[PDB]
Amino acid sequence: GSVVIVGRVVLGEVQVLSTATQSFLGTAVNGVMWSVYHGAGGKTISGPKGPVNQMYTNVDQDLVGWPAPPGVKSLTPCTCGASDLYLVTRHADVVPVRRRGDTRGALLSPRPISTLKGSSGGPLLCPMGHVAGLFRAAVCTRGVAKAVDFVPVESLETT
Ligand SMILES: CC(C)(C)[C@@H]1NC(=O)O[C@@H]2CCC[C@H]2OC/C=C/C(F)(F)c2nc3ccccc3nc2O[C@@H]2C[C@@H](C(=O)N[C@]3(C(=O)NS(=O)(=O)C4(C)CC4)C[C@H]3C(F)F)N(C2)C1=O
Ligand SMILES: [Zn+2]
Repeated sequence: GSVVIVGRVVLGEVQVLSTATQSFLGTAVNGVMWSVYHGAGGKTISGPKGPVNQMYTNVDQDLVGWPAPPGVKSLTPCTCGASDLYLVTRHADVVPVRRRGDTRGALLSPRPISTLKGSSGGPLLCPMGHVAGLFRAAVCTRGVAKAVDFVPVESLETT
């Protein structure tokens, strides 16, 4: 009934989040751990200090957020306007992406969908290591990922 922190990806650190049936990622920005609604639902984030309710919940945008747990450092938002980005997966893979719009990025080389599965909520990073977006969905054809869809970092604000 809650989301648990089961691991992390060391870049800053991306959180590996899991429910009873699904595992995905969480990215802390502006004091908030952001993730995807299709993974966490409206569930709380659990831990030794007790469950903590989501402070942001947007079903339409597939975006949820909790107050950053103690110790979860926030990543710096990208302000350099880069279009050459890097998707960080739950396996610590860093996949180059060319931004082609406000929420879309093309992959330089198609990757099987199985290799991106479970990395929703992970960050897209600019060449400076700053978070430009948050992995939400993949453009899939013949089971091969050719592009990604992400929540822009600008939408990851407190209010
Ligand atoms: C074909 C496909 C790849 C399955 C699918 N593509 C797709 O739909 O592309 C279209 C065209 C371009 C953008 C997108 O427009 C529709 C928007 C979908 C959405 F994302 F906004 C979304 N909003 C929701 C809001 C509320 C409740 C449920 C929602 N469900 C959604 O979408 C669903 C979920 C999302 C997903 O699987 N994301 C990833 C992932 O890893 N998840 S996960 O960790 O393993 C896991 C399931 C444990 C949590 C990162 C991609 C990985 F697999 F590469 N989906 C389906 C897809 O990506
Ligand atoms: Zn940047």
